[PDB]
Amino acid sequence: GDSVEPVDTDLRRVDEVARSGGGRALVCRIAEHVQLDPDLMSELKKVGVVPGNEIDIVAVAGVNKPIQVQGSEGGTQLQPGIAHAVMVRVK
Amino acid sequence: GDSVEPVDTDLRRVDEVARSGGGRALVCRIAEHVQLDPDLMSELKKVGVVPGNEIDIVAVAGVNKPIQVQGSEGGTQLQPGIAHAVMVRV
Amino acid sequence: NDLIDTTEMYLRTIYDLEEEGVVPLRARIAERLEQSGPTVSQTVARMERDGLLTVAEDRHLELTKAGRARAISVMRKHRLAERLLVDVIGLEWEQVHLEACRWEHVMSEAVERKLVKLLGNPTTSPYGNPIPGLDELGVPVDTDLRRVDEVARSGGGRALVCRIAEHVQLDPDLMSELKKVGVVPGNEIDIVAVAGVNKPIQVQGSEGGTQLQPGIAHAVMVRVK
Amino acid sequence: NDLIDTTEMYLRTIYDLEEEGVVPLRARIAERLEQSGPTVSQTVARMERDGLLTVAEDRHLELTKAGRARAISVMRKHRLAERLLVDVIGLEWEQVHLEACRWEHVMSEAVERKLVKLLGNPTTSPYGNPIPGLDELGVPVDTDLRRVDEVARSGGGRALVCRIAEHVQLDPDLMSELKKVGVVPGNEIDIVAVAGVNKPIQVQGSEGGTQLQPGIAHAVMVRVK
Amino acid sequence: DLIDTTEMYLRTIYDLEEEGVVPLRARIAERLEQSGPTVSQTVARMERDGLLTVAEDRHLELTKAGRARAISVMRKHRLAERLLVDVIGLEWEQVHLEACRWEHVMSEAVERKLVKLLGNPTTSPYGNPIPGLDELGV
Amino acid sequence: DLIDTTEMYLRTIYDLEEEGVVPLRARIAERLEQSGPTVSQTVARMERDGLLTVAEDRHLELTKAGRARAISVMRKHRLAERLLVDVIGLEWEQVHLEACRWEHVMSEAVERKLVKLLGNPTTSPYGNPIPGLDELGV
DNA sequence: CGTACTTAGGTTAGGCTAACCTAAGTCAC
DNA sequence: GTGACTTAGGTTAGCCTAACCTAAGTACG
Ligand SMILES: [Co+2]
Ligand SMILES: [Co+2]
Ligand SMILES: [Co+2]
Ligand SMILES: [Co+2]
Ligand SMILES: [Co+2]
Ligand SMILES: [Co+2]
Ligand SMILES: [Co+2]
Ligand SMILES: [Co+2]
Repeated sequence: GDSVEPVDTDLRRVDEVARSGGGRALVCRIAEHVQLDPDLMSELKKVGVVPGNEIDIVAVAGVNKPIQVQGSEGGTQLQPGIAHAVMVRVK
Repeated sequence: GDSVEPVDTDLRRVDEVARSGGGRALVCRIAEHVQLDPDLMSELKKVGVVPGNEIDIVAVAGVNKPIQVQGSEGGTQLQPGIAHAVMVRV
Repeated sequence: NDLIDTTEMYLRTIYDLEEEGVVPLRARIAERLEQSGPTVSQTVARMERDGLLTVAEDRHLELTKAGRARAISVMRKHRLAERLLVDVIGLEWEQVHLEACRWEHVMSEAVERKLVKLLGNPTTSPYGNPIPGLDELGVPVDTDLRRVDEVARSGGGRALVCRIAEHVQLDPDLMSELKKVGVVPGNEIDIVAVAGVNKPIQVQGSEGGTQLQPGIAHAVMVRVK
Repeated sequence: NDLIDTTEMYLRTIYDLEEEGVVPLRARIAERLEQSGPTVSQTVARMERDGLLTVAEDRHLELTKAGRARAISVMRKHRLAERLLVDVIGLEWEQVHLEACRWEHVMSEAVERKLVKLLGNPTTSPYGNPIPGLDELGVPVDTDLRRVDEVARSGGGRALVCRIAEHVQLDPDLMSELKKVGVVPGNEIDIVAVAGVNKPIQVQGSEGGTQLQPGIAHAVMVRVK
Repeated sequence: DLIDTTEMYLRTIYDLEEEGVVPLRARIAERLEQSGPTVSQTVARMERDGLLTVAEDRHLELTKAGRARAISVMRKHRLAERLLVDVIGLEWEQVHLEACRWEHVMSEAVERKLVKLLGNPTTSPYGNPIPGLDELGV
Repeated sequence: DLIDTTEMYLRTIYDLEEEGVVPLRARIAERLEQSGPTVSQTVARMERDGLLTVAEDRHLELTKAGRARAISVMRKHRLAERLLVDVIGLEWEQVHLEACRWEHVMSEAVERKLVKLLGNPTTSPYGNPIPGLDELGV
């Protein structure tokens, strides 16, 4: 189940990367929960939060705080539920 | 099955007795078809065409002719379907 | 199980609930006649259309003049049948309700009148239930009566068995038990005290004792000594 | 047997019957969707209540403007799906209708527009059936077409296969047979002569011959040489 | 109206066999006042359930199971008639119409009690033998 | 709306497992926008049919049969998305909402044809792995 | 050429499960 | 005290069989 337990153990969630002190990472997976909001998906496409793109995850502190992300074509604020549902490889 | 095939083989239908040239007979059975008509059953009671009573069956000729019967308290005309559904001993 | 007549049983189930002092909701008809929620609502809609009842704003079922007249008619036939089965035919006490439950649907007013004369103008069923609508067939306070459960919660004590509701009569195994220990009309019982609702009430009859469920204890009426 | 959407299939069955030149009665819907008489009448009453059709005096089903619009919408999705399954995905010819029968209920107009451009503005299904309602999606007299049964009774002769009706496509084993012997759109067949009605028509294709039942022969349209 | 369609079709076929009439669907239509299509359909449903067969000459033959149920209904009918006449005292003419409904709701438990009460009767008040007393155990 | 209630409940539980969230009935209510009683009742039906079990800690555990069905719906979903993006050219944002309905009507026959057409894809256009490709035979 | 029966297309009554709802409780960290 | 879930009583959609009907045929002797 590469779906549930990734074979690539280096795969990490955007919210966990933020809380651990940010970092540059390659976007890999956008979970089905994120895809349900079409307006959000448009915003992710615009700023470049799409699989196969490098993004910058801004360091965050606390729980239920928006995670700030910087893509090739600008930045956006992800909700904690959304940020939890986006997986990346750091560097 | 006394219902379908009578144990007493001497049991005969009123219409068959009439066609064969009448006779004095003891009324035994009134089939369920006859009982459906309450006004008729009242007339059969009044003239005395009831189980246990003797009746006189008038001789008849042909089919689909009303059979005339005489009881203790007078007589009445049975329809062929009704006369067929009443069994007697001669 | 076959109701024989759906309309008559729906009417009689509403009557039973009113007699037991329970609010007649469609949910009650569903659990008692063992039919689906959707089945009951649809059947009640046909009876509302035909004009035998109406659904209130609080969902409780109300019989029309025609509905009440028909319900009483069916109940009269039921309890006259129960009298005939006990007094004349001699069918066992526990099986009589089940039989009467079918007979109530086929009996004519003509036979009802002949039964009133044969049975000597009976006023109660063999289970102490008043026979209604005898006025249209050409012919007590009941305030002092209290429910076994309400007596038990209020302190208990000794009381005379007067009525067993139609609801209780459906279980022949229970009615066999009630007969054995002697929780039958005209017998004294000792009702043990309980605290709060939904508690199994204990009773001690002439030939021993047993446990009544809350809905069973609520259905049995007594006069406290 | 799951219809996915009951309303849409009832609408599409009425459309199919209009295309085959058969009177759309509830009896036809019962036969084709394999549902009981009482089931079909109740479902038609819900669609009548929501103004998607009306029942005439002769009891034939008539689509409203909203009903016809919805029916055409479903059929357009159906035949665009069949095109995609044949032309792009490459699903076997005999299995394509059954797939499209489900897809017609879940396809958006958004996807229909994308499919029109991908498939190059298709006007007919893979079974030669005209794709309707393309005007709403931003995009031939065929009076000379005659039914294989009506050709056989009138003398027979050679003809080009043009349309296979939706009714015929439901049987994959039959569609497997028609494919092999070569009774497919754009192929010549020889329709053998028969007398009267309700008689199995014989046809000789490019790779052999077979027998068509009266309702199958009535559903296959051809142009005679 | 009929209370039980199946039992009334079975008892109607039994009646015709007692009257020495050929039991046809046309006979059932007349006596129960139902249309020909109704009777053909109900007979087909009763044929499906194994209660009768349609012979080559179209006469209705009760099966082992069909006759067992027919006897059961008739026995209940004629015991009900005796109770209605001998005990309850309903008028001689009205009795059959009453027993015609009672025959569908009477348990075998009541029948055995009625046999005791009425002193082992062999006939109805109209002289018709009571069948299937063997099957009660009396 | 949901097209298939059972399949959407199964896929919703699979989604929560992929997100590393605890699969509770409260989570299904939020995401499918259904009342708590509705979700409890539907989950009870799916428990009765042997598709899931409610654990001691009230978390929903898919059975062998439930997981097989969940995998099947997700595989159809993600192959539909690839077809919608790579071939049909539906807008990147609208694709999931389309595939959410397509996942319920796609045969395994089409799935195998889509696998050949799309060149043996291992992921959806959103990077999510395609499960149960073993089960197709590819 | 009337009797028996079939064909064809309905009807109402009386059942069912699946899948949604609100309002007003309980139960537990 | 908010979150999770149960209790209680409904709803519409979409299925079913049994048991009735009429109108207009066919098969027969
Ligand atoms: Co009673
Ligand atoms: Co009853
Ligand atoms: Co098609
Ligand atoms: Co379809
Ligand atoms: Co009688
Ligand atoms: Co009867
Ligand atoms: Co998706
Ligand atoms: Co979905």
